[PDB]
Amino acid sequence: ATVLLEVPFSARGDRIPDAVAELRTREPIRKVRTITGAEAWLVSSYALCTQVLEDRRFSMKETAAAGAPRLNALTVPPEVVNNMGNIADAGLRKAVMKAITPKAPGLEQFLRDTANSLLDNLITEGAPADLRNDFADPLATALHCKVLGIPQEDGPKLFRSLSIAFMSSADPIPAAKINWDRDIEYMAGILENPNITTGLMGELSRLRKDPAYSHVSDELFATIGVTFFGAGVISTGSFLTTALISLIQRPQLRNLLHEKPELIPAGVEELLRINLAFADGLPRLATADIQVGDVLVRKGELVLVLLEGANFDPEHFPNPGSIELDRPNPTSHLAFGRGQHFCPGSALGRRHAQIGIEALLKKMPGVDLAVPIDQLVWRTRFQRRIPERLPVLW
Amino acid sequence: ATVLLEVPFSARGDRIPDAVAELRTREPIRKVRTITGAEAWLVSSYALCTQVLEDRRFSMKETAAAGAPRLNALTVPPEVVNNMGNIADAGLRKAVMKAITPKAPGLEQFLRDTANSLLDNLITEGAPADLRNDFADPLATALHCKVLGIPQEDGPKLFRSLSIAFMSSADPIPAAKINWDRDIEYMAGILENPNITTGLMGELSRLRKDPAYSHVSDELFATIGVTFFGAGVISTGSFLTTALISLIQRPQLRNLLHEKPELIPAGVEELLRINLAFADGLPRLATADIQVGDVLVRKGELVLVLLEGANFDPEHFPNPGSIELDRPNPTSHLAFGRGQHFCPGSALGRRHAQIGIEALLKKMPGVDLAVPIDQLVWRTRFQRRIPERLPVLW
Ligand code: HEM
Ligand code: HEM
Repeated sequence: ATVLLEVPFSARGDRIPDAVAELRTREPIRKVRTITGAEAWLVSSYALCTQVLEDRRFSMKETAAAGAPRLNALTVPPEVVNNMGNIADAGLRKAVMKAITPKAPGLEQFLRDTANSLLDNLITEGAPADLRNDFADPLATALHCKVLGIPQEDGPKLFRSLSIAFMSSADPIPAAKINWDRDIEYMAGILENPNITTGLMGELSRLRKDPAYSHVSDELFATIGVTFFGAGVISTGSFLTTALISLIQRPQLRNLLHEKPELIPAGVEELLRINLAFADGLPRLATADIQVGDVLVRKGELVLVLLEGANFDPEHFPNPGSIELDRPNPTSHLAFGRGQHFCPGSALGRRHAQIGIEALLKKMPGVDLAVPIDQLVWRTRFQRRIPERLPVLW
Repeated sequence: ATVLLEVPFSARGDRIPDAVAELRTREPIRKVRTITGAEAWLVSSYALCTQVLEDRRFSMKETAAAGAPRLNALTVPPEVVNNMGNIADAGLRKAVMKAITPKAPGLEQFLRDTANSLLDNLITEGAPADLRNDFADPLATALHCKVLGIPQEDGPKLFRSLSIAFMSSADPIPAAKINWDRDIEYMAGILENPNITTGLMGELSRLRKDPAYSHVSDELFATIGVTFFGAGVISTGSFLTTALISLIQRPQLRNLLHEKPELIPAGVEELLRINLAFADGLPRLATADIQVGDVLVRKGELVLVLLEGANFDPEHFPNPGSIELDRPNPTSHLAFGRGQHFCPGSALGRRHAQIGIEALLKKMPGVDLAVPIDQLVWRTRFQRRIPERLPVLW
């Protein structure tokens, strides 16, 4: 008597469990138990992961349904799970997506200036430095304040919500609601603030008073701010942190990218491909009986799309664990998802990582871990895998 | 084929593994493998734990011997493992121990004022609060600056060394030496600083220039500062943090202690007894062949004294998992060790916890976790078990 295989497998973000490949080979769709006690189907091949993400009958929205089998507890109101649908329904999708590209004048220069300041401060203070708490996350937080059009000084408090907001918990989290409600009131005030005229919130603030959006709720406008700040900051800060580990562990690659920084975009795409920051499969609920591989998934069942399942699939990415800058299919990974809910911040995510890495390699060409890799403390029961601190020297 | 039982068993500090009692019953001394790959004897009964700690032929000093089986890598120079011997040999033991009692005029008032300020700040900011990073540790750090006689503003930088200095690592940790060397230079400067006239460092500074200590090394004086600050802050901050979890989880006890705070000392003694903050057994190396229970420990072998083994031993503490304020043997636990290396800060440790708890209960009588207990992130490969954050509401 063993128990049903539990997910997630490991909170360690520096290496993929040997188990994933064994599972992909033996049973690329298989039954697992989540932290709530619910059963789910874990999908781990590139082929099946793509099938599920490209079939909307595997629904994101319906994961929020009362009584559904759950990966984890909601940390937002249930309607907010369909945030992107809600945005599209309100006629705001084009405007939202336009505000969060890396293309606004001054944005990239702001990113570089900010990275360089953070780095200069670390160099002035002397090794060891914490690249997560004192570089990657602050860079993410600064970026998103700028992208939203909100004061830099407001970023830290919003950031402080995230260690709870992105928990992956069996049970509802009282602190999540306290912080959610507070952050919503914050964004509501931002929309009322005549001095906020730039970024996403500046644009939302104008659309809010345009007749074509008079019946769009103030709740939805505030929700867009909280949701995009949170997803953006947690996703970019965590990706960059774990990408830095991948790089640091590859001195040859570090030197190549330092010597030839025009390769940094190709480097970042591979670092995205091999990234283990998403802690759990992407959840979807079946709205029909659907054949996936050898399993007939039944209506009402939960499906988890394991991104590293797809991204380390040797059928699609030969020598999957190696960073190779000359692959013929380099953006075909699932780091940003696929299909209806493909990441709307993908360009911005790329640029944050590319600029952060460029700046780091320039300032700290000798960057290395200052502790044995095993000494990193991996955050548990969270929607990302991240080291609590990332101590480096240079 | 299983492997040899590995230690430590769990980094979770909120509950003792069912395994410990099974082990204590079946094999209260048994072979284990440490994180270095070394074999060791894990001792887990009150009787055998006391036997080992009271027999100096199980040596602390000799754990630092080149080529010995190791629990973990040294994070200090090897001579520093015998710090207390070194202090006693230099004629400084009485003076050191006198400076770190809770008895200096103003000290306890300082502790209370500090706790109350920290708490007021949390209340002003609003729930949720992090009781580790924003109460217990800062209280510990403030206390030890005061005890040492050094500026409060110097505490945070010294504190920042500790997440690495008290790692429990398989391998040497480069950052540990960087920080050690820096902190030693700091304490050396303190001894040269004419404005430092109080506390432990004020007293050491005077003894340093007294003829009776002219041939005591400046290295040893600086080492006393780094070592006592580190052990003190990590031990009190971590104990208080985990004691707060124990209390919060016991609303009846929380209310009793709030209503009748004269019971807080008895409460703190039980919280000490059941505390799981020490992450690993206390290491000793056998300097002779010695019978321990059914095992003849051989010269050169490593022995690990599992404090919760002793402290949850139902033979000595009936109903060991229950906090009972009327036990007939309440201080007979091993939270502060036993024998030659009994904690020299035990009184101070008690008072820090008693004052912190009194202040918390007064200010936050409604204190409760703001997240499900399972959502706490337990620090790994560290010499203490502690949650990275302790989110509360009240
Ligand atoms: C390297 C950085 C990033 C990575 C790796 C990443 C990854 C992802 C992934 C895998 C999804 C799909 C989730 C699903 O299908 O269940 C997603 C969606 C999303 N992302 Fe990103 N993301 C990043 C950056 C950003 C940024 C910068 C923002 C906003 C400023 C953002 C906002 C969002 C939002 C709002 C969704 C939900 C899309 C939907 O539900 O339709 N992300 N992201
Ligand atoms: C609740 C607070 C504390 C707890 C639970 C605690 C626990 C312990 C334990 C179990 C030992 C024995 C280690 C061994 O035998 O291997 C010890 C030793 C020691 N403690 Fe504490 N301690 C606390 C507070 C303090 C404070 C406040 C200081 C100093 C200001 C301190 C300084 C030391 C030192 C220097 C040793 C080494 C003793 C030796 O090697 O002879 N501790 N502590």
